[PDB]
Amino acid sequence: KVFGRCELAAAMKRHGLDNYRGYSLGNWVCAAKFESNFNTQATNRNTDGSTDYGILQINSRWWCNDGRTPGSRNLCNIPCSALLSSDITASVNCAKKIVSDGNGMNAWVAWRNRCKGTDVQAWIRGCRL
Ligand SMILES: [Cl-]
Ligand SMILES: [Cl-]
Ligand SMILES: [Cl-]
Ligand SMILES: [Cl-]
Ligand code: NA
Ligand code: NA
Ligand code: NA
Repeated sequence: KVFGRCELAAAMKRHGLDNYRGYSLGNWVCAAKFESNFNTQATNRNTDGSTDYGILQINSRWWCNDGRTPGSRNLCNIPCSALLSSDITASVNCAKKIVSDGNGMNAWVAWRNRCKGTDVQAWIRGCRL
């Protein structure tokens, strides 16, 4: 599913991401924009041989099982394909674990490079939330 901007904002808010670990909704929308372009089916191979999955490009090195990432873990206890669903529940649940791991949203390099410190509220402009 390719979410619209406000559509994703609403779903993330319903799933409890607004101000989760102190990160406002616009931070999460911004991350998803630059990770996946709001496309739940997005997959991208990483240079270490792991793969990133879904709306928030969650990696198979630590977080989900894809059966092809040697030496990796599955800390969200989920097949990586479950992170590609139209329903973002599994991605959100997993993202909550990731953002709690110590470095906050810096876990998403694209967040650090493209969202961090910017006017992230712009990502929820106009949305009826
Ligand atoms: Cl957009
Ligand atoms: Cl915001
Ligand atoms: Cl694996
Ligand atoms: Cl933090
Ligand atoms: Na990534
Ligand atoms: Na894994
Ligand atoms: Na999907």
